[PDB]
Amino acid sequence: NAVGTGVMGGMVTATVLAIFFVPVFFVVVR
Amino acid sequence: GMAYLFVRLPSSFLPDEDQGVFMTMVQLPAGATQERTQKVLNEVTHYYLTKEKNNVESVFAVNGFGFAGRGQNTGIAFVSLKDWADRPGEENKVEAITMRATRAFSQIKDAMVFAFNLPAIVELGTATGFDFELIDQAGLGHEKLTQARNQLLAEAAKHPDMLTSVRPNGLEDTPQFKIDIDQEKAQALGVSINDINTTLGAAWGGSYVNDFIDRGRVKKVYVMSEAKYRMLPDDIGDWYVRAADGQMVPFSAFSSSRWEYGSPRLERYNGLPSMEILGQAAPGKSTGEAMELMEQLASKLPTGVGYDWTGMSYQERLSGNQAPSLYAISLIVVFLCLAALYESWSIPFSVMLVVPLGVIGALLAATFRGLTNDVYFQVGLLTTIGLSAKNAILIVEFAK
Amino acid sequence: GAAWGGSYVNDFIDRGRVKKVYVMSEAKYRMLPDDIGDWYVRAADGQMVP
Amino acid sequence: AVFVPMAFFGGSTGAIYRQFSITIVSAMALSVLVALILTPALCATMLKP
Amino acid sequence: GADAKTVQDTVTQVIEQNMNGIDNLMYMSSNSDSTGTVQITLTFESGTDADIAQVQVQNKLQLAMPLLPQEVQQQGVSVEKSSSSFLMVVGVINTDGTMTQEDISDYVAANMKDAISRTSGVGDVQLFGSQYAMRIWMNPNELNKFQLTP
Amino acid sequence: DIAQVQVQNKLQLAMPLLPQEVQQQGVSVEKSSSSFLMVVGVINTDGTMTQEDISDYVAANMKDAISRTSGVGDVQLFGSQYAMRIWMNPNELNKFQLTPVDVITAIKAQNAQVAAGQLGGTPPVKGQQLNASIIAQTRLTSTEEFGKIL
Amino acid sequence: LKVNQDGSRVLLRDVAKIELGGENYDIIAEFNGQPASGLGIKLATGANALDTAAAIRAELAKMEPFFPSGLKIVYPYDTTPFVKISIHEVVKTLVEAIILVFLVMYLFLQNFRATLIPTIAVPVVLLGTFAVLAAFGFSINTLTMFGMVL
Amino acid sequence: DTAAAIRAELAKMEPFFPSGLKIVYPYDTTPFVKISIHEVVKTLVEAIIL
Repeated sequence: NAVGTGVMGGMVTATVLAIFFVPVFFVVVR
Repeated sequence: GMAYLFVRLPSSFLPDEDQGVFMTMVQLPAGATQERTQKVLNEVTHYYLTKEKNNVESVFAVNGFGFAGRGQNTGIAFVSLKDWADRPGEENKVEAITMRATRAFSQIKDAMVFAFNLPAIVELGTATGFDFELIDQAGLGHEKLTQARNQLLAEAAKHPDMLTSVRPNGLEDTPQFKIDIDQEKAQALGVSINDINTTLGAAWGGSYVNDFIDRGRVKKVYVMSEAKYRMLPDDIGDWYVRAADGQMVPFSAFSSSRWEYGSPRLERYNGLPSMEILGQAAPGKSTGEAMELMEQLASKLPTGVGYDWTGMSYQERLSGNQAPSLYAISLIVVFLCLAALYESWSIPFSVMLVVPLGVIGALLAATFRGLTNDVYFQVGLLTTIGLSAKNAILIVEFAK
Repeated sequence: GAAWGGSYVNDFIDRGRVKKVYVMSEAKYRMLPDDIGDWYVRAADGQMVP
Repeated sequence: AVFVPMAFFGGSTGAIYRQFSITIVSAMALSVLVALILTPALCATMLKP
Repeated sequence: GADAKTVQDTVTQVIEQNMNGIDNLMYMSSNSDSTGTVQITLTFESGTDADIAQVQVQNKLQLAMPLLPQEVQQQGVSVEKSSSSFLMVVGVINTDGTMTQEDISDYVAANMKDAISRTSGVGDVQLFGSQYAMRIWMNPNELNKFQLTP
Repeated sequence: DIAQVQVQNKLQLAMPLLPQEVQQQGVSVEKSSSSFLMVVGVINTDGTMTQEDISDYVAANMKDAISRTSGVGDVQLFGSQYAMRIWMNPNELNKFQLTPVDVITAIKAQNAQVAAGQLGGTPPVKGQQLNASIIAQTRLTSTEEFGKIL
Repeated sequence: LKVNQDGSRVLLRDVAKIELGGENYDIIAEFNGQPASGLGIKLATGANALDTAAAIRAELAKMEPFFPSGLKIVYPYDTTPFVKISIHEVVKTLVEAIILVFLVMYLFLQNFRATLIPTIAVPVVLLGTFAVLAAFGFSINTLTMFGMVL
Repeated sequence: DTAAAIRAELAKMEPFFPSGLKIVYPYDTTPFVKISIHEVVKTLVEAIIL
């Protein structure tokens, strides 16, 4: 549980977020 | 909020995962008898067999064998729970069962009220608070050694703000029957100081004499005298020892008695006599916080009295000393490799910025469920950092 | 031997520390040859003998 | 760089981070190499457009 | 049959004072039960040669062994690579009353343990009970009548 | 290390051959170097100490520790831990008609820990309630107790 | 023990009850109230795999045949089923995580022929992982298996 | 490290010493190593500015 949980939790908010911010804190980091 | 949720989320080592096995320890007072203790071990086996027969498969009880103490006074009880399957709801799991029992044996004449689980990983359960050792660095003794231990256990018991559950380790201090031979009054009586001792010892302590073969196996021959003639003080007299002249002489003729005090478990730490003090951190405080205090409280103690830390407080630990240094590197070398295939100094920033996004989910999920910040969460965190950078990288990459 | 060389007998606790007990005879009685005689040893019969 | 740099068995816990930090980097490099040959090889020699 | 003090002064100490020049060593935690037993424990830095250590100590002890009373030696000292935390526990019971705590143990001690304690059963084997032994239970009265001491 | 041990064991095939006086002293085997690595000295800032004293304060409180630390090999103690010295007077001895043999024999039996058992132990008469250890002679501790020997 | 004046004799039997008893009657145990004995095994520092227990049930293996009527081995306390059930319930986790991936794989690129590639790539790597592993000593552990899936 | 850890044991021994006991340090291989280094790292630095 320990393993997986943090793994999943983090993975969701890492996919539905990094998919919007990455395109940003990249453009910006110019 | 990530840092917040992160400082909020508490930490540990590894989860006490129910191992369909566990054990309860029994401990009677001073001078308690094998019979008395056994009454206790019995009250204990009854529970698991009656009020918990549903979860308990078998009990293995041992009277006269603790994790210390040893001898008629301590007991152990290896329990073997039923198959994992036949034990559904958390209700029938180890933590629950041990809990119910702890509260159960609570109502008994002797502090044994325990049972617990197998510290996550055998021998490696060195994360349950602290270990304190009091040393007798001067010519002092058991007198002053312990006499400064009650005095320390006070100062810490008084303020349960930064210290909880501070006690010693089965030192007790039960009475002792002190026999004193009146040498001359005996040397004069025609009796060797030797025949006297071997007689007092052979009779009440036992004497390993010779060996003998019992069914093609060597075994020992012991001399000790029946039980009935060594259960009570007065009995000391019943024993007669030969004299040079030729006639027996009772013990009472050449020796006096008197109850004194001693310790059934004198101990030492690195040559010097010592006394071990255990205890818990404190509700919401780490070992360190709880310790700095323990070092201070000692200072008050008489002169000669000193200290040291043993196993379960000889080191400083992870989150709070380790990870905050290595974690540096992990994302310190990240800004490297992220240049070895980018070359911008600024562009590897993008990928880096992701990291927090995943850490927020991991912390979120972590807090919602009971879960704590431990090795596995940690483990998970890194991999989470990886996957993040993964996605980021490609996006950034293809972009470039 | 006990007199001129010393003899490690028993042990004893001196301030919660085990240490040794030695038997050797004062210095003055073992600095010179002639001194060898000063020493008497018990006899079966009961009387000392130089 | 995030995995390996933990393999520093620092302390009674490195007893596990070790047991950890590697199992992955290995599994990874494997996967990286694997994903370098065979995979491209397969996905290139394998099935319809 | 020796008290914690006689067995701390007489044994524990003659064995602690003789633990010197030992490669790696974080500390030694001695005990001394009224039971007449002592049990010094030595701990070594992680990764320290389990085996070479397990031996160094079993020899620096000799520079002391001839100092322990004849009763402790005649018993025998035991040095080893502990772990302090069982790895399994087979129990032996009486399917018929023909056996007993006194018996069952001994059937074990003399036929099961010797074997299991020199196998993969590394470290040590605690035998719950005791191998038989010829016990001679003296009667002081009788002894005194016939004019004899133990 | 393995060498430092091989020799400390092939010695045993001989140890029981050395006189009882050498064994009772104790043999010492080790990984020498023959050439000090540092030398702390301890002095008397006040005359309250002396060569005889200072050493002993060390021997019994500083060396034991320093010789099982990183202080690998061995530690030479410049002086000697105290010991109870009994300086015999032949004249006196001869007067009272005694040899050093009686003096030793005396000590050996008046200064020594003797193991006596306990009250209600191991196999007890069912129904016993008390269980205490027995204490008998216990090693002397003061120059004074030794002076009273008979 | 002595030949008496009146021609008679006093035998040990006359001054002491003589029977085979334990060497010590301190420890006594029961397995569900039924008298019993047992083996309290341990480990040797940095000991081996279950191999120890693997080879504990090795010695006992052949001991069972010559046991008298009434002796039945019983197994309270045992770290084994864990390892057995700790694995199982991981290898399953690994298998499932595969069928799971094969699906997500499909649901995106309808093609039992493509979806088959990543299906051939994952196992391969895992295999190769126990390899690089052993190469560094690490063993298949109830702790190494996680990082496998993770 | 040996001497490093010799002044480790003595470290805590000093506090319970009676009046008159003062550790003193005749003979010591340490300052060498300390001054042997120093006077090399300097040599290395200088060879750089040079």
